[PDB]
Amino acid sequence: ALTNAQILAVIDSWEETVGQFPVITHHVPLGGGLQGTLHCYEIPLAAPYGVGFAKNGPTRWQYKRTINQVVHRWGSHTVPFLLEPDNINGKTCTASHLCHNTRCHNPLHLCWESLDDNKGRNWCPGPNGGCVHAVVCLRQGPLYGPGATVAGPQQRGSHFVV
Amino acid sequence: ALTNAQILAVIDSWEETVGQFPVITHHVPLGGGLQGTLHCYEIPLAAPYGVGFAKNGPTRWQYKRTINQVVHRWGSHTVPFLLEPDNINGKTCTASHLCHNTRCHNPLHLCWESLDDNKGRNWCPGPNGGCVHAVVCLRQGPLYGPGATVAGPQQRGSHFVV
DNA sequence: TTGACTCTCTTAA
DNA sequence: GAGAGTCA
DNA sequence: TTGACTCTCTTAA
DNA sequence: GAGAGTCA
Ligand SMILES: [Mg+2]
Ligand SMILES: [Mg+2]
Ligand SMILES: [Zn+2]
Ligand SMILES: [Zn+2]
Ligand SMILES: [Zn+2]
Ligand SMILES: [Zn+2]
Repeated sequence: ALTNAQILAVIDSWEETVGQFPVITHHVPLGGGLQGTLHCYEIPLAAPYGVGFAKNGPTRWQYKRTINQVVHRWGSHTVPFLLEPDNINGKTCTASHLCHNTRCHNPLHLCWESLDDNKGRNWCPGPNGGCVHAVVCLRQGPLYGPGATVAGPQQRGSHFVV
Repeated sequence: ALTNAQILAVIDSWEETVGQFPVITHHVPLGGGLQGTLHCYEIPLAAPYGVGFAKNGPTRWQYKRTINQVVHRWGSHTVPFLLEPDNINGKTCTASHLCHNTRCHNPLHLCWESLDDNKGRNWCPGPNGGCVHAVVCLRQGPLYGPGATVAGPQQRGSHFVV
């Protein structure tokens, strides 16, 4: 809601509920042939999810609170960032999973950045393989690697140069 | 169905027409602080585009040829790959710009790969900065870099561990 | 047979 | 990656 | 008030 | 990143 006190109250209640989600250990590639360990706080697969939480899509949830008799609702991962600018360089700020685990609501696994920055973490070599993200990755992106390209650049005639 | 010879004829007419597009010299980052040069063959901004070409979206075009009274149409960047497999690992193959220049139709700037592989090239450090793509990038991805993350992982209480 | 428009769709964040 | 409505 | 569902939308490849 | 329709 409008007041900083009301916003802090929302964040604290969210943290308390999410803090009771099951903690699931995930071992992850860091890059550079190294492995690390993350502790994700995972929202349940089916109702009930926790006080204030409801599922609006296969892997989408919302957090809802009644303030001054009004219902206020947010994307379930956006709540840690309610005091931050909601845009940057004219681009919408999004909740971005450093653990690449959508059910996880651990705020120590979330950052707040453009959708492009968010997406790009999928291909990052990781914190021990050359990550240059200023807010550092927690793991190598799941899509990092050589790819599976079917056909490379080619021409039949002699009309083109690189 | 079009024969292999007929498909080759389509590819040849496409190359003939694209080869007459304006050729634009672009200086590009290669990674590792080096600069290189790419020569893009750019479809015009407005009609007419060239024999067989028409715009179906702001940055989408199609190539059309009529053979034995039947109209055939393809995405304008897909024609170089008409003799290639059209899927891999259960994923549809897409035209992927190594020059990241959508108007460019230079087949030496295109590869044929999954949409995930395609997208991921946007963040690649480049052929002189650590690219691991098996079909190597021609340049550093336009979105490579530290990013512009607004807020990092954080908690107000002590409910969480990383 | 061809050009120049029109429309909607896919994917995974 | 999002917002919002329908019911109980 | 709170829970459990429903729907469509945004972005940039 | 795509496929397909209309009109002359
Ligand atoms: Mg993400
Ligand atoms: Mg691309
Ligand atoms: Zn997590
Ligand atoms: Zn990173
Ligand atoms: Zn090009
Ligand atoms: Zn690359």
